[PDB]
Amino acid sequence: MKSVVNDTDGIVRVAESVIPEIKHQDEVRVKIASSGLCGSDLPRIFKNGAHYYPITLGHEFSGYIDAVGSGVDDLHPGDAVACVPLLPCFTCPECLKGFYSQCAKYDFIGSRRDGGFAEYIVVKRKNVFALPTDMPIEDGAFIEPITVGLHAFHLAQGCENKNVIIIGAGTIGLLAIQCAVALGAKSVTAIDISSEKLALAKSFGAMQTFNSSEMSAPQMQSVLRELRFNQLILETAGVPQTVELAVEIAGPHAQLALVGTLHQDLHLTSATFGKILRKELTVIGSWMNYSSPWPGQEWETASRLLTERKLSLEPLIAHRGSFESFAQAVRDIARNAMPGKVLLIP
Amino acid sequence: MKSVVNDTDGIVRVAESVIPEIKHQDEVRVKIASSGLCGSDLPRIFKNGAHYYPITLGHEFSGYIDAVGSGVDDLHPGDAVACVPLLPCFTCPECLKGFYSQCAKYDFIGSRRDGGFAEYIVVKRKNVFALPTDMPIEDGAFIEPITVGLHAFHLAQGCENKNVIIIGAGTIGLLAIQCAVALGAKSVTAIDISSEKLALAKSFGAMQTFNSSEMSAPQMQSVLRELRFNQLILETAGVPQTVELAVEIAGPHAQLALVGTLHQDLHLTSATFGKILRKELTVIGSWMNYSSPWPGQEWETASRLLTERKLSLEPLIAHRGSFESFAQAVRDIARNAMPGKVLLIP
Ligand SMILES: [Zn+2]
Ligand SMILES: [Zn+2]
Ligand SMILES: [Zn+2]
Ligand SMILES: [Zn+2]
Ligand SMILES: [Zn+2]
Repeated sequence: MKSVVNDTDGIVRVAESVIPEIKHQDEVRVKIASSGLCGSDLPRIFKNGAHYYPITLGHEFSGYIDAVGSGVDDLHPGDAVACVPLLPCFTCPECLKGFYSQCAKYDFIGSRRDGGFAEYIVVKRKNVFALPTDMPIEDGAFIEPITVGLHAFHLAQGCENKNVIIIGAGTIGLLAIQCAVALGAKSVTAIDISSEKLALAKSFGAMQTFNSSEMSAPQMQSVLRELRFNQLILETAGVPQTVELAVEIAGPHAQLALVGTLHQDLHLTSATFGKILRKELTVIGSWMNYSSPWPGQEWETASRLLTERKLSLEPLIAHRGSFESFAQAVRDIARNAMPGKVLLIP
Repeated sequence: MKSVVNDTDGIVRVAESVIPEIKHQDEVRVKIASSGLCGSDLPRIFKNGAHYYPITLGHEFSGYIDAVGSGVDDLHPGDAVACVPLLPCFTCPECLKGFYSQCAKYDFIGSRRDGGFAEYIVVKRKNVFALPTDMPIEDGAFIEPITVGLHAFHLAQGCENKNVIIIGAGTIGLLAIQCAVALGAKSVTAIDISSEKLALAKSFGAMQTFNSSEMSAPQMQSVLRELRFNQLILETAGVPQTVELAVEIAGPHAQLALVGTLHQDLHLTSATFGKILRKELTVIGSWMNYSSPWPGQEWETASRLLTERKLSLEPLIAHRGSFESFAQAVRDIARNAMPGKVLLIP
């Protein structure tokens, strides 16, 4: 079987190895139909970090069950499934309350482990989610990134009838916009520094857009005045300025979902911190994309949205193709400012 | 009649005046029986603080109705009342939704207008709260500071069955410990730099205490391992070190209630910020102490807790006395802060 696997930075192109076999009673073998390249998995791509180089990443994929272990009785060869990349222990106190993302002894396909840039992969039954037969199988690669946004909505007890504001017009943010619209948000606002990404956001249903390199927070809040109640704000950009921005624009009692991780420190003036208290904001930390019963309602919702064709994925796709046309992957538009998702389609 | 008048630069003085008359149909005149000094006034005395000078502070008092205006139906001379010092406009969109503390055109007794360090005061009907006639009237001066902690509990949807952690053992925090014990927290933990204040906290029912000048956040989080679920953390100290501390010790999905205002900027590492997300904390900004119906459930609860005598106020009282043992007692703060509450009794 062919594959796409890397090591200490700078190398790739395509490899060739033996098909994995089921080695445990609760494993399945998946024949991969679609597997996508994410920004999380990125800067191990050459930004290093020990880890064992060895082996490669890839946690956003779908395909069909090829074989199941002697202990698997709820899945058969040919069943459509998507990857559920996290593997919690399922038995610790955090796991028993459905806090899978707070499990101390986690595991992760395409990170801790390895994931799916190959024709086949063997994983635990718990790491696959059965898909509707009516779901286009290649859109299964988007379920995991869709659930990132849905899990924030879930933590905020839903986006329905709320004035949703998405900060950051990356793939996750763009999917959140489409989901918010599909899920009955009163309104959807997108904020980003790129006018092209905002144009994309508007085509996805964001009724208005703010360019944060052109508008100040006061100007934004002024325009938001009609929509200042029942806000649900998603910070997806993961930069200090946009966390600060979210607090400054926020209406009375807004919910503020933090989905983006920071890599720089956050400096809040006394004034800005004071606004958290004065507006009585609720700031909600969001981590990964799971809830109980495992893997969570987010996965059902994403699945449902994708089968009933509520989402537009083509504009989020920078590339489709088989191994040869994906061994491609890496070229040199540099390592990022990514157009969009890059798909492997065996 | 006498009063306590604050001028600029720490100047405190006792003055003579004429008894105030009712000048509007919706006003009442209160015969003041007990009136206390708040920590937020301390900046308005020794560090500029107040929005005008000279000023009579004092938003923490109780008394008896002396007279009512022609438009007051539901109060009569002789009724015990506590001061409700905020006056929202009651007509703006925020106010209509119960967001009184987000009213933009607020009045405030002992801040925007002169307060109750005085023998009599005239205020709007809306600025008094009828007290049970079998509440000790002097304890009325504690209702407003009790409602601060109760408002934070309210924003977190209750402290019942939760492991609450009070950070900061000042008067606000000490009352919050007692309320949590009275309201049925699963456990109460207190955190402060003073071993004596923590001993005081323990005597109020905090069944364990952490001295943050001796224990690090990891040491505390380790002791808290058994109580790590369903935490409700109140930050009352209003310094950046304790906001950072609250995030570092917090268990999975803890609620963090921000009560203390910062007067320093807040600089948080990416790592501390990451923990908000990774732990999926919920951070709740708390402002003032009101809710609907005006002035809110908090006031009704503070009042019940006092009439039921569930709270212990004497170890909170640093000073009683008339207008100039009071004046000089305030003067003796100057340098630092309060050992405990200072009260004026006629
Ligand atoms: Zn990811
Ligand atoms: Zn676990
Ligand atoms: Zn800084
Ligand atoms: Zn106060
Ligand atoms: Zn108002």
